[PDB]
Amino acid sequence: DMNITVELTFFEPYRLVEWFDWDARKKSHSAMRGQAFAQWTWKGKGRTAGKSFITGTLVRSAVIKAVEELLSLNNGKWEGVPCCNGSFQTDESKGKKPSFLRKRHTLQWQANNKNICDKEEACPFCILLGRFDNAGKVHERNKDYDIHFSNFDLDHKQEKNDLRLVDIASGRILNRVDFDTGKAKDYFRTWEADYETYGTYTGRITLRNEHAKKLLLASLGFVDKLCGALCRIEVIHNDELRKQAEVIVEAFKQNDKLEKIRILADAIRTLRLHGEGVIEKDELPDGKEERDKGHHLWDIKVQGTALRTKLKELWQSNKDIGWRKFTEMLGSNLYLIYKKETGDTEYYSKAHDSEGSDLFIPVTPPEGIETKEWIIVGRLKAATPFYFGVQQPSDSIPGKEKEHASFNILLDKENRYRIPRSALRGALRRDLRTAFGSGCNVSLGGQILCNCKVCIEMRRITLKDSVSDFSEPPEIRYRIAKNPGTATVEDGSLFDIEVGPEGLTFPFVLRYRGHKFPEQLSSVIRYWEENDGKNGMAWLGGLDSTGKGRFALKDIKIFEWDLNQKINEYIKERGMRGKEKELLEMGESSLPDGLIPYKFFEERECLFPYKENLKPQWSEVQYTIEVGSPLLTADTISALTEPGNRAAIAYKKRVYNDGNNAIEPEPRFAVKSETHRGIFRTAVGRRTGDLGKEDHEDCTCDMCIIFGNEHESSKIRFEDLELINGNEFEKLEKHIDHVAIDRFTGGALDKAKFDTYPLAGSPKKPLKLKGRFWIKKGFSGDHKLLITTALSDIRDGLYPLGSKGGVGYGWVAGISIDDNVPDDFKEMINGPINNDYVHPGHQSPKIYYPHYFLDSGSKVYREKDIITHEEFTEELLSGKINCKLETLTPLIIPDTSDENGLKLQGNKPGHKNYKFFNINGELMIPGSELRGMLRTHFEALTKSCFAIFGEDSTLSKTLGGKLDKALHPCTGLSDGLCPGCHLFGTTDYKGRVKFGFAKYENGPEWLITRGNNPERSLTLGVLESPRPAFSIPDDESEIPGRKFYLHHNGWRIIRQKQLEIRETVQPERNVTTEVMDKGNVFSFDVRFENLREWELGLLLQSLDPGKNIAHKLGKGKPYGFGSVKIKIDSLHTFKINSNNDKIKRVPQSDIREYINKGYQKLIEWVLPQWHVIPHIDKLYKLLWVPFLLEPDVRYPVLNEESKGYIEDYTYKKLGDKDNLPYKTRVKGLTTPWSPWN
RNA sequence: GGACUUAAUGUCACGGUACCCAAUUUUCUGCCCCGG
RNA sequence: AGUCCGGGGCAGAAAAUUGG
Ligand SMILES: [Zn+2]
Ligand SMILES: [Zn+2]
Ligand SMILES: [Zn+2]
Ligand SMILES: [Zn+2]
Repeated sequence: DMNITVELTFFEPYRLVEWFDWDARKKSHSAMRGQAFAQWTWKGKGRTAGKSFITGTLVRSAVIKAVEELLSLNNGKWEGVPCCNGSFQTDESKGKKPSFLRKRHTLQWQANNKNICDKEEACPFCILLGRFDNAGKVHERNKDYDIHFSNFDLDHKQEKNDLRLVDIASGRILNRVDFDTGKAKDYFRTWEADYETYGTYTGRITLRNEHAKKLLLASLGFVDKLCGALCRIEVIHNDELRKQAEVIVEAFKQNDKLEKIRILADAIRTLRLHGEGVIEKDELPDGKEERDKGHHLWDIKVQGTALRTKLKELWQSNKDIGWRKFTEMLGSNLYLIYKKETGDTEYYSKAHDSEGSDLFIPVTPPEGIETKEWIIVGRLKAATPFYFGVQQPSDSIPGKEKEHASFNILLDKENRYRIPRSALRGALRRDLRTAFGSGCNVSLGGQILCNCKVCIEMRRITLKDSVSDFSEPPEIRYRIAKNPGTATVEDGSLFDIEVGPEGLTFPFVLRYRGHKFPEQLSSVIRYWEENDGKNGMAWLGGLDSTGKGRFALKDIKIFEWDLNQKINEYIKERGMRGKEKELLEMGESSLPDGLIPYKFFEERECLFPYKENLKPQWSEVQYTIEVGSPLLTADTISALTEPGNRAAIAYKKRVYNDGNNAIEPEPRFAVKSETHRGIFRTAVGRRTGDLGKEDHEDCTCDMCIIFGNEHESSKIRFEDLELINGNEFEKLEKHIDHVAIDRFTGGALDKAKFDTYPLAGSPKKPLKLKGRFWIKKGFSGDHKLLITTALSDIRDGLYPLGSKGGVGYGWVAGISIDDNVPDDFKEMINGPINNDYVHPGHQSPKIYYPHYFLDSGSKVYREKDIITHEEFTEELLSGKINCKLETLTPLIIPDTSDENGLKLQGNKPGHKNYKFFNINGELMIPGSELRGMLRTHFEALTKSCFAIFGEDSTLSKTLGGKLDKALHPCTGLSDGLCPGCHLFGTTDYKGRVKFGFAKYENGPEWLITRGNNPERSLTLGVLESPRPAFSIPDDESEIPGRKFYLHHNGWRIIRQKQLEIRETVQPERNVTTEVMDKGNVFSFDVRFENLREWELGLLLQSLDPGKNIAHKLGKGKPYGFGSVKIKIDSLHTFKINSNNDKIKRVPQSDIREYINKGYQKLIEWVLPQWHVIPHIDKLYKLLWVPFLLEPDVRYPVLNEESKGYIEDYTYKKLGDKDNLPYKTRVKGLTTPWSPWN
């Protein structure tokens, strides 16, 4: 008669499955999969929006479980009303079994038989079961049930609008992972809903009988499991943005930037990290300061207006959907615009086909025992960034079946990071399995309960979903798949990961309902705890091998309730299900009645199972690296934002303050753990020689076990490499510019200036890089010594951290070990040569021209069979070459980052004030300078090709067509490759030789130039861009060759006529800087790996040409500035085999049996005689230094200079076709020291 | 409240981490000669 | 035939943004 209506208060994302029909359930095994979940209904025939509900039989079963447990904990004394065990058996005559069996450990008593119960004085348990009711199972046909559990429809939130399924349910994927491997054994769909809006259900229950109210109310207040989540029970633009993306893609298409229709989309999606003002306040980075072209991508005129203003207008017209939801949507639209033109297994196992035993299994607790419960709550901090997976992007489509980018992180409808309950439960399962030492892998579909070692405690433990107290867009980490064959990027190798920020805190609960608190839980809770040394090791989440998902549970507080005497207080309070947020900050003085904290908790070093199989599983050892060279991490995509106009910037992490909200304003510069892993993997592969094989799917070599494979999870996992020595520089970030000098004109290419922007760092003050790497307790002695050798290879600087190693960036120079108990791995870790070759150089030993051309004909040889960049080869040499860079003439190397370094701009506005290159206040030399000069020298010596050529040019058109089809630059790696690029390295192939940064640390610091008018500096004559029109004027003449300058003491003229060139003419249109003195001792290194024997000698004596020959460096090369010669200190060589652990150097007997092989090989294309070769003689003639006589070399003037031209030999008489025809002009620029007079 | 949507003497889906391999990267001197 | 002429033109193109 009297009716009860109750509400369902959900405090965790529940589940719901399409109901279909009972007869149609067996058709869809997902139906029996979701019989314990909620249900969904469809109104129309077009699968339109409907309504959701939970079956009344489900809440009936929940009530039955609640009464069974409550009566079992009460020992059958429910306020003096005994209850019988009850009947759970069917098939009395012909079956008629209920739609759901039990297959559960039913709890009963010893006897529990006060009297025989019939349908006259039935027990309250009988009434709740309704065994003696007046209704059957076939159909209702009336309200004849003693107790009725009707539908539980929605709350008031379900207005008559017929809410869409998308607004209430979201598609999701649930996984399962085996122990020994790490691959997803099986995945299946799920429809995890939300508890924010549609988190309440209302249902009506009827109880015709009277002697059942107290137990029913106690059960209703005791149930804590409903649809798969906690519950509290009480009694009561896609079209306009699509068109815009199409328009902008078409505009970029006619803008010839067909390939560039993706890099702007990447940066636009990156804009969600930044605020509205990143595109609204003023603009994206402006770009070139004075080129009158703007930024190479953002200041581009699209549909008339600039791209930095067209998108601003778009934002102004689309402010409705906010910043994040507009930026992400526009990025997805751009991805779709580009992509419009450019198997796994499931396992549900919910069926009765296995068997039909369904045997009753009584389980009676022992008499006199005390059963308690424990709630473990705290904060789950993440000391490392965390990534959580999700189904394919934009493929969720809830309610239907059969952005688009990256591996999206899991976010709720609130659009913030969240740890799914299932992931935390699985991590706990794995950790408890490790603590036990043995168990059974989870196999679904089992009709009988799995009596595993760890499965027993799973029935008695529960935990809830966790959501961030933080809502910001996540950064997008970049990963590449570099081929070990060529150490570069191949097709289909880049992808994106949307990791979160480190330091974020999460709520975390662990409620255990068992007889006694197990020691394994008490050990794993300290294993996760962040103690003084443990620091937490909860590897919860995804990409655990890479280094993401190492949570450290913190601030653990213990509470326990009573189920034997204080059950009714638990019934009243319901265990604070959903109130754990207040429980986090609820102090010791505000505890409710009972619920004393569990005071039997022990310390970390007190439990046996912790020290047996919990902590030994991981042995973290932290090592600090110092680097004496600038470091660059290639964050180019993020460089298309923030002021600076720089095409290459370092990668910066993002951390969250502990105890303080929001991100610190200063980002943490760091090296990605992904590169930390890649360098180690490449090193171990090259030492083992197993890189470059077919695959590692079924392989079991030295690589698959240590670093994982397609099947098994990696047994080594790393962490982010962060820089700790940050606040000790005040100039931590240093700008360095790079150019690609044309080999035909001696100047910059048409469009090749690739400016960079790396960190700072000096050999006397290095960047302290700190990190850690984890080892599991299964590596044998050989593998441990192998990993120590892996560290030792970094100790010798073989592998450069960061990018652009071939210049000298990020050269490690030693690793130190901390005192975090690393003792497991701590224990395991003559005269310089000088060539005597002398060149005569008797072209004019007793008027010249500064730059000469080197014609070498059309004879070109290229090596089709490229030498792979795989594991080190024993016979091919590899090592370092220490050298002394000796300065003869003043050396002029400007730090072009600061155009006002000399602070002379105030006296002369608009005058460039360059400063000498220096890193962290110490004298340095750009590695790229030596790289380029030595590459030019080697290529000209080998006369192979033109490394950099200025194609598509007009000279007095088609300058690239005049050059014959044999000297073209290094094309793809199929038709051939330049021998000069075979060693130095062309595109899509890493060069084996990595140049270094020189550290002088000796000699006079400055060229004082006593008596000079300029103060603590000097001036220099303004230089003009080359005009190759006069170089190759005649159409009949084909092309000149390489451009080489001459060596002379021409700096004396500049140092003498300084006032006549800096004050008389060009008051502002001039460049000035500081130069070096003579006799400056230097030291720089030239590393290499896997070099052929015959190329090593060429490299060595092209480094040191010999006596009376020096290399040209710095500006003012036509003016004679910067004549320097480098002499080898000692050529080293290391042995791959561990037998020869110590490194060796070649004998100092003039480096015997090395250069002669290359000298002999050159004739195909005892002391060496390089003047017996037509082109080497000319090459060495141009580099001859006739000052260690004094020839004078200078540019002539057209008609009359401002101060000079003492007199003939001007640009008219020489330029006239009669007095000096152009036919002999090329001859005069090719023959060294021609007699122009 | 009937009506979309359940049977009732019996659901461990707290019976399952979208978990796994793939180094944002190699290559490039901040260089300098005459032409409407 | 009739005097001035320049001292800044490059300031990144080119290679991958999907495969088991
Ligand atoms: Zn009874
Ligand atoms: Zn088990
Ligand atoms: Zn293998
Ligand atoms: Zn080449």
